[PDB]
Amino acid sequence: ECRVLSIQSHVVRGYVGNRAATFPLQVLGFEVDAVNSVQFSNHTGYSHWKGQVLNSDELQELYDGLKLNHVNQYDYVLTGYTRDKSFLAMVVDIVQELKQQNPRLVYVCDPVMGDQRNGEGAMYVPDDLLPVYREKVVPVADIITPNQFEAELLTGRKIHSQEEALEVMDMLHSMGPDTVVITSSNLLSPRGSDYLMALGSQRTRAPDGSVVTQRIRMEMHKVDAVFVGTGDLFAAMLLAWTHKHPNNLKVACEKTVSAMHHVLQRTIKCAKAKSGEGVKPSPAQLELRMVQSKKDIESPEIVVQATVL
Amino acid sequence: ECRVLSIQSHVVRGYVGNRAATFPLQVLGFEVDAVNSVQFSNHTGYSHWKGQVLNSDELQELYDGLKLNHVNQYDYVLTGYTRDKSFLAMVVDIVQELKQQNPRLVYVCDPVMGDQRNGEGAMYVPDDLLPVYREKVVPVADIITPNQFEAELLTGRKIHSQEEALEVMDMLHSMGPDTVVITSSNLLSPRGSDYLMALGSQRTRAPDGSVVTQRIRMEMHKVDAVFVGTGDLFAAMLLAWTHKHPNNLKVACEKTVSAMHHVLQRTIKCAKAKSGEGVKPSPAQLELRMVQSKKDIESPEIVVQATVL
Ligand SMILES: Nc1ncnc2c1ncn2[C@@H]1O[C@H](COP(=O)(O)OP(=O)(O)CP(=O)(O)O)[C@@H](O)[C@H]1O
Ligand SMILES: Nc1ncnc2c1ncn2[C@@H]1O[C@H](COP(=O)(O)OP(=O)(O)CP(=O)(O)O)[C@@H](O)[C@H]1O
Ligand SMILES: Cc1ncc(CO)c(CN)c1O
Ligand SMILES: Cc1ncc(CO)c(CN)c1O
Ligand SMILES: [K+]
Ligand SMILES: [K+]
Ligand SMILES: [Zn+2]
Ligand SMILES: [Zn+2]
Repeated sequence: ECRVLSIQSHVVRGYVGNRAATFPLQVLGFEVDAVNSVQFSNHTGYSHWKGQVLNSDELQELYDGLKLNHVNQYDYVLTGYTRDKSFLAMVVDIVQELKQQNPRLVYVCDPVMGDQRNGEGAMYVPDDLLPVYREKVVPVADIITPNQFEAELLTGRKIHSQEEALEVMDMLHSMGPDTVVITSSNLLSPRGSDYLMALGSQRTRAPDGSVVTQRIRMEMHKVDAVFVGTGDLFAAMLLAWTHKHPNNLKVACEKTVSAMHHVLQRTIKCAKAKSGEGVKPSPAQLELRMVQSKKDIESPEIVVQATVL
Repeated sequence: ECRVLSIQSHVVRGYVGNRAATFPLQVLGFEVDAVNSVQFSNHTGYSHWKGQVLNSDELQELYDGLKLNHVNQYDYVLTGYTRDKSFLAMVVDIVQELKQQNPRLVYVCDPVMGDQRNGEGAMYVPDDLLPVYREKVVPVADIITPNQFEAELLTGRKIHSQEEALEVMDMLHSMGPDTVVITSSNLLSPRGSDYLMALGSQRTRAPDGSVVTQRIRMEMHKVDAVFVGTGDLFAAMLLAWTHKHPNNLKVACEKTVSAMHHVLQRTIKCAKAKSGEGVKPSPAQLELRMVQSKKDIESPEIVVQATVL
């Protein structure tokens, strides 16, 4: 009984968008209904790319489809990278109707807007999207996973310290989502530039109306390469694991990251093993070795440690 | 090193076409590049259905895509149900260019045209397709899996006996494919109406230019229900297994069928378990329990026996 309505992009080759969130969620037993928001030959990181996009009407046509056949009832709804403002809107209407359809509907949303680097950040999607995510989308999500950049954008506040971070996540919680995980930061991790720091924070409702707030910090070993898709693979698995541990933003993230590691490490290798001695791996060689990593996606060898508060 | 270019239909919900051939081929480690020939909400067997189709030009646009990025090199190419004559054509041009690209390119083709029943058969695709499959498509395929009906149509000859069958398969081999498996027949199996007979035949080239021809017969236990997708799931796995046993149309089919059984039996059950005591299962309940059957798709418990000649 695990149905997910993943609305994301599809590529014929490679792993990005729905191609990066389906296989996982399936080997881990989730019945994944996937709506391809676009179908391109490969991700836009390649030199060339040809494909088509689904517009707001078309997306609609499909929703209705599932309606007419009374099968528009899901547990989780997962979304990520979108370029059309109008499209994203539609997606909200849907998630809405869909929630009245099932109270315990968890909307896992990766507010994809852009990347940063010490301040030198910038959106890679139209700016007319920031308003929707902030005003329409985020308000209804129940689990968001933004960048440092992305979280800074939504909150309109820049992060300088870890404490400021935890306070930017609180501003998020006060936006709707009871789960917020800043998948990666520029903050120097207490273990050196070699690592990558990530921050998580979950809000639970106390039996007396009070507040309970767990917080964590996982430092992952960085990998020297430009990877396309990790944003999607992460959100998927997080959704998976946070289902097994409905109340352990700590336990989940641990598994979620560990696998991310296993995948990336096997990826970079096979990738490097195809350009050995003197050449930078092409984006066509850095694609995620998903299939080859199934073994880990299911039985993740926890090789990280969540630190509370 | 297992890349497949599966050109088939996609549904948001359910398992038919590419949704029925991808998950399998992946859990069994094949890097599957999937081109969705159409994207509908659910298969056309439901009361309603809404969706869009990819035309010949659009399909082209994607091929080129993989071209410009020099990644148009696959091992296997898998196709099935197509409704557009023009579309199928395109698909041949591609498979062609693609074969010059890699000699050992195996084109696995399921010549989907229609179903039969003692003679009362009829195509469920435009008749303007029979000519292409017979003249253009089949000539280039290296592994076809037709119906009794479908094989009768291609050969233009009706099957009455088992011997006539083996002779209809020979007429196929003489069309191109060195592998032909009539996935199911009306021929009474030597074990009663309760079973389903299927026939396989592989042509190998002898080291002296002579002829070697293995032949088999597997009787599978029938299941009392109308299942959509089994045609696709079969072709996938056959492609999988006939890769491990490049020369044992016997060994392969055994595994291919066994799993088909496991899937169908678990499917019918969960399906029946949702309409218990007095109601016929809806097509919305008969969908294939794919995810739930991964365990078998990989470790198929051989519960059948291939009979040579
Ligand atoms: N070069 C790298 N080294 C280590 N981990 C990396 C990595 N690239 C990605 N990751 C992993 O991917 C996850 C999310 O990555 P990140 O926070 O960079 O994504 P993002 O939101 O910028 C996504 P994208 O840019 O791909 O859309 C983290 O768990 C992180 O460990
Ligand atoms: N009702 C049933 N009972 C037993 N096996 C069945 C079945 N329906 C399908 N199968 C299995 O599916 C495989 C192919 O089925 P079949 O020959 O009926 O397909 P087909 O080419 O008519 C496909 P479709 O009509 O679904 O496109 C066989 O291996 C067969 O065992
Ligand atoms: C088409 C497409 N989809 C999804 C992503 C990332 O989630 C990328 C890479 N920007 C992409 O090019
Ligand atoms: C859209 C679609 N694709 C594929 C198939 C069978 O391979 C069906 C069922 N006819 C279907 O409706
Ligand atoms: K993120
Ligand atoms: K068939
Ligand atoms: Zn991202
Ligand atoms: Zn068929």
